[PDB]
Amino acid sequence: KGIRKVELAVKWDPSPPGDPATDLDIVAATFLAGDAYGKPAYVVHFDSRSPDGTIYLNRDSKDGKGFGWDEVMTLELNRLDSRYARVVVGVVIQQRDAHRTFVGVLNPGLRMREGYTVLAEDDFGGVLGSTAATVGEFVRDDSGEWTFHPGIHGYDSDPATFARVMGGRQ
Ligand SMILES: [Ca+2]
Ligand SMILES: [Ca+2]
Repeated sequence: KGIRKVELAVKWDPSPPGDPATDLDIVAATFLAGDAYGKPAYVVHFDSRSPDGTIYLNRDSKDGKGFGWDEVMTLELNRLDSRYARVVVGVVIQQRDAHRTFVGVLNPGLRMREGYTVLAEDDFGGVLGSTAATVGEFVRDDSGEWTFHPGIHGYDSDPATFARVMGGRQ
């Protein structure tokens, strides 16, 4: 693809007053060249900074209150050390307060772009029964160029489990 820098943005509307809050989190995982579909080298989310500052959450929301994009993450893929050959991005729905799948989130949406070029948009309509989803993959070849592989894949897991398994091959 020749992808250099990606922004992943996610939006949703809040739960009704008095219901448990709806909280989606963006998470990214990096994988090593010698194990691209295996154990994450590290993960980035609202409670876990990148060790190298190249992938970072720009803003979060714990309730979806607010017009426009509620949570945004930047991935400076060009700057990743060559040891990293694959990055997976995903969205989890927090489960601690209530079992909630994408159909139970009001008007969820995502957008991924490189600069001003939109790469993907989705409403999670293919994963309505899931509690988390991977929403995109980037793979770097021997030429050094990052390719984006679209695809939304649903998971039935909670956030902590998802972060460990989100690299699995599809
Ligand atoms: Ca959140
Ligand atoms: Ca919102």
